[PDB]
Amino acid sequence: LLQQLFNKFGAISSSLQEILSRLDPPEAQVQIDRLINGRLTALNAYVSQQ
Amino acid sequence: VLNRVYLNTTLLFTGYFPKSGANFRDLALKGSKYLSTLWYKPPFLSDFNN
Amino acid sequence: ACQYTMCEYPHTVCKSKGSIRNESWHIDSSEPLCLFKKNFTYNVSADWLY
Amino acid sequence: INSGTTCSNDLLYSNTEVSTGVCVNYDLYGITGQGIFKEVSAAYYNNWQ
Ligand SMILES: *[C@@H]1O[C@H](CO)[C@@H](O[C@@H]2O[C@H](CO)[C@@H](O)[C@H](O)[C@H]2NC(C)=O)[C@H](O)[C@H]1NC(C)=O
Ligand SMILES: *[C@@H]1O[C@H](CO)[C@@H](O[C@@H]2O[C@H](CO)[C@@H](O)[C@H](O)[C@H]2NC(C)=O)[C@H](O)[C@H]1NC(C)=O
Ligand SMILES: *[C@@H]1O[C@H](CO)[C@@H](O)[C@H](O)[C@H]1NC(C)=O
Ligand SMILES: *[C@@H]1O[C@H](CO)[C@@H](O)[C@H](O)[C@H]1NC(C)=O
Ligand SMILES: *[C@@H]1O[C@H](CO)[C@@H](O)[C@H](O)[C@H]1NC(C)=O
Repeated sequence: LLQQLFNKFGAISSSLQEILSRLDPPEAQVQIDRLINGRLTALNAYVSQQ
Repeated sequence: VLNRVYLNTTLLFTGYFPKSGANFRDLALKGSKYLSTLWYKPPFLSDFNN
Repeated sequence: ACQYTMCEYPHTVCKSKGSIRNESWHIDSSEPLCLFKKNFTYNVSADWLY
Repeated sequence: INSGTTCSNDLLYSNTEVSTGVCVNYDLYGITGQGIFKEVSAAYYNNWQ
C-alpha cells in the first residue's frame, strides 16, 4: 500500500509538487484529478481485502 | 545509474542494455596510404535506434 | 557537439609518428555553431575501454 | 541570441544553507521533496555520485 504513492496512474508525475511547479493552475488540476482517482482506487481495494 | 548510490540490495531496473547472447561488429579500420569508397557505405554507415 | 562541414572521405592521423596523408574529417576553420563541448580523462595504460 | 550555452543562469538559491535539524523543502540536483537533514560521515560516494 505504501508503494502505491509512486505510481503515475496516467498523470505526468507521481509527485504532487512536480505538478504544481511545472504546470498552470488550469492544467495542473487535470493531473491532480488522475492522481486522486488512482490513489482512491488503491484504498478501496485494500479496504475490501481487509 | 546516473548519480545514484544503491547499497546492499538487488535492483530491478528497466534500461538500455545489450541483448544477452548477441554478437559484436568490428568497425575499426587501419589505413596506410589510400582512402577507399566502399568503406563509406551502409555496410559501414550504420543505424542508431536506441 | 557542433554542426560541422563533414568531409566525403573522413580519416585520421596518428599523433605519434605522422603518416603520408593528413587528418581531415572537416575543413571548418571559422568556429561553427556548437551545442556541447567538454574534456574527459582516461587511463593511458588500460587495455579495454567501454 | 536564444541559441547556445552562455546562459544568464539566474538560479533560484544555490545557497550554502544546509540547515540540519528542521523540516525543509529541497531541490537537490533536480529531485524535489521535503525532509529533515542530519549530518553524517559516509564513505560510499564516488566522484560521479
Ligand atoms: C580539450 O583538449 C584539447 C587537446 O588538449 C584542446 O585542444 C587544444 O586547444 C589549444 C587552445 O585552443 C590549441 O592551442 C591546441 O592546438 C589544441 N590541441 C589539439 C590537439 O587540438 C581543447 O581546447 C580542449 N577543450 C576545452 C574546452 O578545454
Ligand atoms: C550571480 O552569479 C554569481 C556568480 O559568481 C553567484 O555567486 C556564486 O554562488 C555560487 C554558489 O555558492 C558560488 O559557488 C560562487 O563562488 C559565487 N560567486 C562568487 C563570485 O563568489 C550569485 O549567487 C548570483 N546571484 C544572483 C542574484 O543571480
Ligand atoms: C546487507 O543488506 C541487507 C538488506 O536487508 C541488510 O539487512 C544488511 O544490514 C546489509 N549488510 C550490511 C553489512 O550492511
Ligand atoms: C598536409 O598538410 C600540409 C600543410 O598544409 C601540406 O604541406 C601537406 O602536403 C598535406 N598532405 C597531403 C598529403 O596533402
Ligand atoms: C591506471 O592509472 C594509475 C595512475 O594513473 C596507474 O597507477 C595504473 O597502473 C593504471 N592502470 C591501468 C590498468 O592503466
